[PDB]
Amino acid sequence: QDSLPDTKASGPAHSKEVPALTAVETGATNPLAPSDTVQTRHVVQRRSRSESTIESFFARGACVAIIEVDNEQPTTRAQKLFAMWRITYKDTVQLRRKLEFFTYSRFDMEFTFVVTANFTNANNGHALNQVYQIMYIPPGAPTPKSWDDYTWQTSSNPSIFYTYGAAPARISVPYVGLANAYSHFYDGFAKVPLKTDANDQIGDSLYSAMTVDDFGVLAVRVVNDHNPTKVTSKVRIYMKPKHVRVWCPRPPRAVPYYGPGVDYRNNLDPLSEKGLTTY
Amino acid sequence: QDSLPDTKASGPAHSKEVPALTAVETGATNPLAPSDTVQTRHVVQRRSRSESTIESFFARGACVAIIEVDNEQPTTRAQKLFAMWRITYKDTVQLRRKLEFFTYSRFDMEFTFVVTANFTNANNGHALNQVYQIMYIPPGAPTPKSWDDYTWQTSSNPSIFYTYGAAPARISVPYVGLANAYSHFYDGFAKVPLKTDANDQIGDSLYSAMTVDDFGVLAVRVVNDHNPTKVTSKVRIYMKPKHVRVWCPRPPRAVPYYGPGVDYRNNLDPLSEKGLTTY
Amino acid sequence: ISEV
Amino acid sequence: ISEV
Amino acid sequence: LFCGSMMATGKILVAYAPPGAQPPTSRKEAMLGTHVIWDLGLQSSCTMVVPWISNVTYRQTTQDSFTEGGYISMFYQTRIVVPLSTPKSMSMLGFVSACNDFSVRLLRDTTHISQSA
Amino acid sequence: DKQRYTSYANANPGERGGKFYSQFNKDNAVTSPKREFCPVDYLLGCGVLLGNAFVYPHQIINLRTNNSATIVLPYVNALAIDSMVKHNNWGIAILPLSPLDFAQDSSVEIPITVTIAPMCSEFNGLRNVTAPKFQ
Amino acid sequence: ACGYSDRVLQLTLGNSTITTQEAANSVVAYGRWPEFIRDDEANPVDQPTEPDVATCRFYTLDTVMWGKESKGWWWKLPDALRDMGLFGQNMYYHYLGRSGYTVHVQCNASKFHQGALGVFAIPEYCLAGDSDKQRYTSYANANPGERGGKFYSQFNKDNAVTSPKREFCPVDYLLGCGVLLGNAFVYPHQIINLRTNNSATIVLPYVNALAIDSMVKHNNWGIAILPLSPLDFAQDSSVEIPITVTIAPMCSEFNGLRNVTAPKFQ
Amino acid sequence: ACGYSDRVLQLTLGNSTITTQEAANSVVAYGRWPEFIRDDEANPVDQPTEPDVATCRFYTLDTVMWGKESKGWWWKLPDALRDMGLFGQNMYYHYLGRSGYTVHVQCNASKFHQGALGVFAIPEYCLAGDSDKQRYTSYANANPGERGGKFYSQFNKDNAVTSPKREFCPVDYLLGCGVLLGNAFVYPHQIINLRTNNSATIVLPYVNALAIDSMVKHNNWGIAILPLSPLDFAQDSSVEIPITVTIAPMCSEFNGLRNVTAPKFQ
Amino acid sequence: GAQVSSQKVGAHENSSTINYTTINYYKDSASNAASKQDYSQDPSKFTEPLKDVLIKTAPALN
Amino acid sequence: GAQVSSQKVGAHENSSTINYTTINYYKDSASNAASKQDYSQDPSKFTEPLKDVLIKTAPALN
Ligand SMILES: CCOC(=O)c1ccc(OCCCC2CCN(c3ccc(C)nn3)CC2)cc1
Ligand SMILES: CCOC(=O)c1ccc(OCCCC2CCN(c3ccc(C)nn3)CC2)cc1
Ligand SMILES: *C(=O)CCCCCCCCCCCCC
Ligand SMILES: *C(=O)CCCCCCCCCCCCC
Repeated sequence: QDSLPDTKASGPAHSKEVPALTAVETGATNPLAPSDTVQTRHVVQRRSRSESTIESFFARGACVAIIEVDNEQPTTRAQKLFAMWRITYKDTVQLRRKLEFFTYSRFDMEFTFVVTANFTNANNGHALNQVYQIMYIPPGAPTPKSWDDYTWQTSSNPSIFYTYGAAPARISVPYVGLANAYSHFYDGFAKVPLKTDANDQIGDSLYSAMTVDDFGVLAVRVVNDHNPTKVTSKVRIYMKPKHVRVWCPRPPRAVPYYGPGVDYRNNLDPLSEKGLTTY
Repeated sequence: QDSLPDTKASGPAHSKEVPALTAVETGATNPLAPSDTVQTRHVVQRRSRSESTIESFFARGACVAIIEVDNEQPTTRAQKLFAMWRITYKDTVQLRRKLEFFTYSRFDMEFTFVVTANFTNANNGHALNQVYQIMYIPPGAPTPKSWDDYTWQTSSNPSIFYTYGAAPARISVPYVGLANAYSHFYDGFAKVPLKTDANDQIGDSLYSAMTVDDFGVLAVRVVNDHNPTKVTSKVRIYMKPKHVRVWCPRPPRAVPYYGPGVDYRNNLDPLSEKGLTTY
Repeated sequence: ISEV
Repeated sequence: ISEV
Repeated sequence: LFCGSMMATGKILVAYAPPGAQPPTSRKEAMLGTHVIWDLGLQSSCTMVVPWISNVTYRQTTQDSFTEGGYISMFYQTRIVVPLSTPKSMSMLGFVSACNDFSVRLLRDTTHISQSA
Repeated sequence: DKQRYTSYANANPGERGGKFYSQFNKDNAVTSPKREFCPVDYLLGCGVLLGNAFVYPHQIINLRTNNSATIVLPYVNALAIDSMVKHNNWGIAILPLSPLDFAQDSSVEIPITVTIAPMCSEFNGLRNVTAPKFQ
Repeated sequence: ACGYSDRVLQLTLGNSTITTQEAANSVVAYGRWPEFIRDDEANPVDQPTEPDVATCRFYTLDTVMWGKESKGWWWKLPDALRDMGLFGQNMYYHYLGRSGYTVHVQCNASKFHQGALGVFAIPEYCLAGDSDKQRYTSYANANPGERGGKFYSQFNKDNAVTSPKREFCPVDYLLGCGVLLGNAFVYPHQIINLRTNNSATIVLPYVNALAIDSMVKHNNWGIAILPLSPLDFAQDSSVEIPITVTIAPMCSEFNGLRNVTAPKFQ
Repeated sequence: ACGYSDRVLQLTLGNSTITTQEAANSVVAYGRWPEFIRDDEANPVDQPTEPDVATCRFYTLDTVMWGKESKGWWWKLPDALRDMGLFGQNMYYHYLGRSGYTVHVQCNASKFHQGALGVFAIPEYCLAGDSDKQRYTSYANANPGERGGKFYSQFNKDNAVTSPKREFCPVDYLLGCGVLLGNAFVYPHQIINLRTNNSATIVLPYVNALAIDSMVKHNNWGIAILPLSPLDFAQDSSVEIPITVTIAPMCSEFNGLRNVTAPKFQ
Repeated sequence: GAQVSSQKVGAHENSSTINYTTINYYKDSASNAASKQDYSQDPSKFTEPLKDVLIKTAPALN
Repeated sequence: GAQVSSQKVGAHENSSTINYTTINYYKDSASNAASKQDYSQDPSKFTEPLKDVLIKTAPALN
């Protein structure tokens, strides 16, 4: 059973006990119930808080990134025959805002990949079905310079080979943090400037940032050799935290995000105009 | 349980026991722990070596070969209507380097096949879905001379018939070595030159090589008869050792591989320049 | 089996 | 069955 | 490992400074961190353990100020002393290995090997 | 305009502390940047609404009720121990929920004094002293 | 059993470890190991600070060179350690402080060198001075810190009356204090004889007429190193070998915390 | 008890005895002592020959001199012993043979000399070669016998295409095989550091992917001796001291007897 | 290894306790689904972090 | 033939021992997955291959 407390029948009062008065200066919220200030009937309560549990609140896969990758003839100028994405929940705003009601979190992560493609140009013949390789490159590993260089051999890095038209790809990741919890907020620096430093660039760091590469990158490419005609594809990444625990609640973001930190820039006016004595 | 040993609380010392001094000439590594030379607190250790187990280190499928095969109209000059690959982990460098931390190994092998295709030319109509045949030819068996000759009948050889677009093909192979272990290194010859030999070519052999065909070949072809237009396909082969055991550790390869043996040629300068008293 |  |  | 002659003597201070301050430039500074004073003699070798002192539970294998390990330095505590007819100069060989509490995680590919097109 | 650009020396005022502002003045001088915080009061200096700051451990010093506030802080972090020179664990924010007023005197001023005690303090990784650069 | 020896020791205190392969056993002054103030010998009522590992570790002082004309070196405790990490900080933030010490003196040479150092730990080492003027050695001069002082072969009376040096004039055969050096052996000591040993290790208890006292006003122990037999090598008339003094505070405790004492050493 | 030591050993095998008064204990490769093929690991069905004392005794190879320019020496087993008495005879009369070994390396000097030898026993020591041509080192060149081979400080590619040397080109810091020498310590080893010890003693088990194999076609163990620290003495720039390698076959057994193998070494 | 639990049945058919079955297929717990049987807690650490916690009918200040 | 084993559970949901089930479908063991429950061993045969193994607080050479 998980239903909320029942309302007790409560009658008239004439007493020295005054629940209605209090002192919020204490730092405390007054524990009052309807029966403390009005006459109440007995209600056998059946409602429950099942859907507002931490797990239930986060139990939804959210779009955190759109990676675009092309499959076309390798010419000699900058192309997108492969692409890389730094893993984060911060390139998007919706899941970021939900996760940020809390300071610290701890969870396993579920990644689901939706892959769509289309023809770029009016006509040059067609394309046989494409297989996509999504490789995880953890910090330290060789990153690709080329869509078919040796790093794609993926001998120790995890890779997903996805076939177009197949059900959206899905993998699971453990809690992988260097700490006992993920910090949604870090009031500090990765380096301290010392008095004895040569230039004062040595000790400089970004405020709020921890490691430079955080959790690494996802390298995406089309394994197919190029057709005569060009195909453009988008890999959409859905993130779901599962087996979740959260600590130290925080006020929700009230103004538009301006980058990875807590910085704000404009639309600093969240609230509407309304008359003091207007319903 | 698999967690590492706990740190013991250790206090001051003034004694005839000197763990800090030793003699590496013995051939031995000094078994010291932080509590032998500094004052330590008691730490209940929970970390474990689960992911650095032999199985876990190798528990990843690595790219060992890219076979290219065409499907087009049989003309009278050298074409690729079928292709053959000698099975080895040495045409690639990543898994080779990992396997070579050890002298001898023993394992079952998992083969996963990723097949991709495309249109070669701008336009001649299109192609109906292709079925690929991957035939294993163990040493001794008749090899194909033609993409549709009698050897492809495969009555006793194992073959995989793969349909384009289907999930990547996967088979498993037992430990198949002539010895009790696979030799990652063989300091010897397959033939000895004798004093009584006619020419001195009779007794000549490649250094480090054992049998001529090692483990045979994979013959790959498109079973479809040719479309009016040409389709080019690549079969990518991923190798994973499983149920693995390894013997006699070796120093990792420090310079680029130059063929199947231990030979080196250039980039013999692995190490960076750094000052002796520079952090 | 394990029935909760 | 065989529960380890 | 001291690889000098048997007639050679000396005392060496070897040290480890946990991260956060100026990397030691003098023995005066190095003295204050974790250290061992090695006295050369019949036991040819000396071992300094660098104890796991970290803020994070796991450090990174790449370079990163946030998960940095600190500094190792060596100094003469007295000096190398030899007699006459003896080499005044000699080699010291160094060795490293993990204590039994060492572990690793997140299998990845190495930058220590590659291949061309 | 620059994100996460507040310099270490500016992020750390020591005993002196910092202040809040009623509105966002963007430090314009691009060429020689102040690399300072611009904490706006109704946004708790961090993009959220101040009225919700009450979810954080707090007290109110309402002059008709009390002289003072006493809050006991545990060590809170994603780690058991960390670098104190690189990282602050707790922030103390004092904001006037209701403005100071007295008699009819339009220029009243009363002192706020903050006294703090470290508790169950422990330290690891001893070596030479860290001397940060605050200039 | 196994292979242990009088000559081979490891001393570990805090994050610091010392090894010696050529020791001559080790001395514990007056048979007493360092210890904290017992409740029944306590006098200041305020709860003590015991910094433990942060202060009770080996601080190594600046090296001094021993050559053929070297007359001798002296140090005072706690003075030599006033500027040593958190020990010095604790010393100057409190009115009161007690501490014992492990003193480790280091001097190696070769089977062909020659010489013997007399290492003596002296309770209340009151030294003599410069002058016609009695008990006139200035605080700043009485306290050299880490640097230590030296001995002289004879008494040079600082003559300049008008602008006095207010310095000590410690004569070697008189142990710098009007007594004969040959009797200094009644004090806790060791000898570093180069054919026998690299080093001396003396463990000092807190010795005083009081359980605890002011460390900034008063030194408890004096360390005197004098060449009982001069340094010599081969035929080279200008040999020089280093003497290094490493010292560790032990069972340190402090009372009477307030603002920091900043003495004037100029 | 009585007076025994890590440093003083006697090794007796067959009619041969070795004494050493300056050893550094001794190594047993991979913790395994040599042993004969067990019935349940046996593969050739014919009754083995076990020559015992006639073959499992210490054969001493030709002495090599270590001087200031010496880059290093290598040997292969069973190859270094192909011409050693009845061991070599048994090796060449049979298709198959297994054997473990006690390797004893000898190098004494004086308390005033200086230098350190790295002695490494390597399973399957595949060395690198001369050429553009891969895996082309000729059998006769791969097998120097007793003579052994040497290391070089750098890779000299044998250029003469037309009439190739088909020789190894073992570079020292790459352990002659494309890996870094500093890691050779994962292999069973000892160090002869002249201030510590006269010699190294390593006991080798038979290591192979098979219980028994052809000794004429295949070497099981490689012995690599490299100067980790160069030889030095007094001020003499041209010092030279002898290195002597003595090896004993152990638990030797042979299968497949027929007419004698006579390889061509020209 | 089949785990059997009860459903909190909302709209009931015209037909009592209904069950659902679960089996974990993978070795790594991260691979697992979410159980969604979650335990609730007191708001006290946020709503009343007082050193002396007081009963609502008495004066908050006294 | 169902084999039931325990998961080493890292991040725990707000809900104890969790299990996973395994069944081999094929006759050939080579066809099987990797169990990944692996036993560890002593480094001794590599770190200390000495004939006379000595205790760390005693002299290595004596
Ligand atoms: C502040 C930024 O975002 C986060 O803090 C945050 C965001 C995501 C997160 O999830 C874990 C990130 C690392 C994962 C990312 C995805 N991984 C993989 C691994 C293999 C494949 C094929 N695909 N994905 C493996 C590691 C953990 C924390
Ligand atoms: C030095 C070279 O590489 C190796 O030593 C090494 C490399 C691979 C290896 O795996 C076993 C090789 C033989 C296998 C290869 C794949 N096999 C098959 C069999 C049937 C099919 C359809 N596909 N593959 C059957 C036999 C065993 C050893
Ligand atoms: C506990 O689970 C024992 C009962 C097993 C019942 C049949 C399981 C059917 C599914 C097989 C799962 C294999 C998962 C890798
Ligand atoms: C042991 O496995 C007995 C219990 C079997 C439970 C049902 C198995 C369901 C899967 C059938 C597997 C057939 C594999 C060839």
